[PDB]
Amino acid sequence: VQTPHEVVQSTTNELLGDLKANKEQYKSNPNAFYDSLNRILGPVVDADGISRSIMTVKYSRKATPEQMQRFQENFKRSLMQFYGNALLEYNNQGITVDPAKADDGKRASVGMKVTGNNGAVYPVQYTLENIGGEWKVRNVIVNGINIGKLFRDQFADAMQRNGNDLDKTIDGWAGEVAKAKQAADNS
Repeated sequence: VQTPHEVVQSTTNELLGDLKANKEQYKSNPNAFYDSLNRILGPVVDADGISRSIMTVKYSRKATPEQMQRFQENFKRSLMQFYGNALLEYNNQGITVDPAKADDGKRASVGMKVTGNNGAVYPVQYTLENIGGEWKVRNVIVNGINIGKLFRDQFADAMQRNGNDLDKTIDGWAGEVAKAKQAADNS
């Protein structure tokens, strides 16, 4: 029943309220942090669609349920590892969820602005899909950087170097996200 705006806003509130409260616990315990992130973001994120897009359908169709699942576990845990600290260190304010424009009932867009302590406003564009009546986040753009595209390219590069070996690409995906981070930070 939640509109794209409500999904993004409510999830934002829910996440930050939890991080503010249990910051110290999550710092000393990555697993507890991981569980909360999955618990809060999981129901509103299309992990499968995100994974298929990163892998491209050509190779996603050549991935067993095991391989697909090992990849999601790796990816997520790597994201927390290389971006989670930035979340825990949030003691800022002024999160603006822009008024969401109309949708086609299948695809939706929601804008967000984050005001840092410096005062610099960073733009964030959420793309949501309607899966089985529910809106879930399919992709995100940060500072004009398409994240879905970023990791898609990184996966492609990895596959090229690994001779299109899925297992090798998935097993070393954490280091690929690490490269992705610095690749994005330099931009």
